[PDB]
Amino acid sequence: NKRAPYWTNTEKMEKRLHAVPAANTVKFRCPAGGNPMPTMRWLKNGKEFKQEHRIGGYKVRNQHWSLIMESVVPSDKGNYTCVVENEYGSINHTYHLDVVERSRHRPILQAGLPANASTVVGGDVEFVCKVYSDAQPHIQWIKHVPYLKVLKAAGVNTTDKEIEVLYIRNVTFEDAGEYTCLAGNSIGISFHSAWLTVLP
Amino acid sequence: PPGHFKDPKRLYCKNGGFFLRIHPDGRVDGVREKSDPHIKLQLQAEERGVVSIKGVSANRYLAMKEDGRLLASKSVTDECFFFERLESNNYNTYRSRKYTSWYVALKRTGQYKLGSKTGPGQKAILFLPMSAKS
Repeated sequence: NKRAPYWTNTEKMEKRLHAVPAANTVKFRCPAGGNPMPTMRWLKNGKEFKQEHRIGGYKVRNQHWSLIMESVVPSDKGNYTCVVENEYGSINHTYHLDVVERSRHRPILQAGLPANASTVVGGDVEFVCKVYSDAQPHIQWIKHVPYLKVLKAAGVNTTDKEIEVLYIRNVTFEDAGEYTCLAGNSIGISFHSAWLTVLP
Repeated sequence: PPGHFKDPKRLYCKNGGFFLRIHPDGRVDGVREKSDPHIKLQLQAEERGVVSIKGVSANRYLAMKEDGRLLASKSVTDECFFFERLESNNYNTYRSRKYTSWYVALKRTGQYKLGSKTGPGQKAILFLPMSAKS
């Protein structure tokens, strides 16, 4: 019963794009059969994949027709092709790998923002806040009047698009005080404060 | 690391490797084509740890109904909010704030999975947010 190589489990091969978080292990499989037992070779971006091509190299388990790369990093991104063959034929399949770096930190604000501001009564002023966060952050502006008052809060109606800048027009002496940009995500809460000074 | 929270994103499901897709007509499913215009989504926090997911093109918000069915409505309701959690394996999960035990999920076939059939250790509930560019 001599025959060319063939995929013995196409179910495990349907997932073509493997997008994984950095530091995880990636395993590509191309379960094959054939008589004689076909050989297996792996290519990265159409070229031979050598151990020296990545830190720590890679591992291959012939019994499982698999290619294993541990602790992936952004540079592992690319196409990986398995080429299986015997004297009666040659077949290949290609997977694409993408690596995404995750950050498990509470929101981080830029030092200096918002900045203190001063103006004469009747004037206009703004407070800006720049946030970095992987877990979706929730931003809001608060005035200390600890008795606090929410002046603006992100949401479906107040998109992040314009939540980062707080405008205070026709400032009165009542507007004077401490303003806070508070950013929170599932991991934690961060905030930076600025002071508004109003002059006669 | 590279990226920004207010930028639209694609939500990649580890199960089968499908991108969450929100159709103009409200249908929700998954596809593998990175070029598809209905997989570009906008995440927005309504409060700490809670977000709404909007299909930009479809201009509809993802939502989970009383029976665990997924779909997207033109108007935002309490069924459009999900607790976003970053699991230890570094993938995200989206659990309904209204139906607190059901997760957003995709089956290996590319169709959504009933919320009522989801659970914390399933591959179907694991998503990875990715840039909506190129």
